[PDB]
Amino acid sequence: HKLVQLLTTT
Amino acid sequence: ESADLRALAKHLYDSYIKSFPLTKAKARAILTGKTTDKSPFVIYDMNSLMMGEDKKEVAIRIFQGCQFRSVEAVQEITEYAKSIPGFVNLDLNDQVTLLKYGVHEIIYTMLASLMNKDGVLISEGQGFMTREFLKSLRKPFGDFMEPKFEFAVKFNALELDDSDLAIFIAVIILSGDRPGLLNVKPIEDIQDNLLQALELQLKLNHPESSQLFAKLLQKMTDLRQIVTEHVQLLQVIKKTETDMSLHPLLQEIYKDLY
Ligand SMILES: COc1ccc(Cc2ncc(CN3CCC(c4ccccc4OC)CC3)c3cc(OC)c(OC)cc23)cc1OC
Repeated sequence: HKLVQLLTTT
Repeated sequence: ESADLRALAKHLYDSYIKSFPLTKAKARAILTGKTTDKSPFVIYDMNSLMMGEDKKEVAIRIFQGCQFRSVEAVQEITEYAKSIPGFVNLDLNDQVTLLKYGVHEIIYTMLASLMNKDGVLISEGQGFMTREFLKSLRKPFGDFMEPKFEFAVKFNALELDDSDLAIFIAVIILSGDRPGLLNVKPIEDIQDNLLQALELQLKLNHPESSQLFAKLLQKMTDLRQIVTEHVQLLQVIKKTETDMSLHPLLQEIYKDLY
């Protein structure tokens, strides 16, 4: 969730 | 093919340099004096700590400091993971699961770079907190660091460098045996390649180091136990010390973890 945010930031 | 395995090794090293401001090379330089006048401030007791903090109870402020630094570490490690070839094409829930279950093993791997038998570099290399001071902290907080010293000392005796560490950490992240993984096979194919790359790196970089690859793989096992013990301590703190809590990013990681 915050992890998903970190994983998809470019 | 071995040229492809070397390209992979170098790409992982390049990505490690881009993801982690503090490398083992720089840490060891500080630890051994091979930089400049700016020798680290030593924290060995409570006066030291007050003096150092310049430039709740003590155990709890140290706990809260490590948790805050842990958040930044998760972020850097996530950035690194996204540079492992194939990783960002994995199902996103599987990416989350690999990070959730792997990030702590990587944290303790990299913390070892900052450690010797006598203490740990803190504040990005500007301070040095002694092993005996951390040990002096009241239970349960005094139990955090000591098994990591035990680990770091034996791990650092293998003399891995940043180039070796980059592949080591990728191998760990791409572990097909994490609970709740949806597609194990593409993870295992990536890991299989990483392992071949690691095997070749260790042979070329440490040609006379006896059974270094085997000893390394064994360390990946020992990290899981380090983490289990760490998480049990966090559980105790949650149950019995509840006057406080983790950062939301760490809460996510810890939710339903072991
Ligand atoms: C009393 O309470 C505790 C006592 C000990 C601990 C154990 C502990 N866990 C995590 C970090 C974060 N660190 C991981 C390595 C990371 C790192 C190092 C080098 C390179 C990359 C990198 O991260 C990406 C940088 C950030 C720590 C950093 C420390 O000094 C800086 C430290 O000094 C003793 C102890 C640390 C947790 C406690 O409570 C939770």
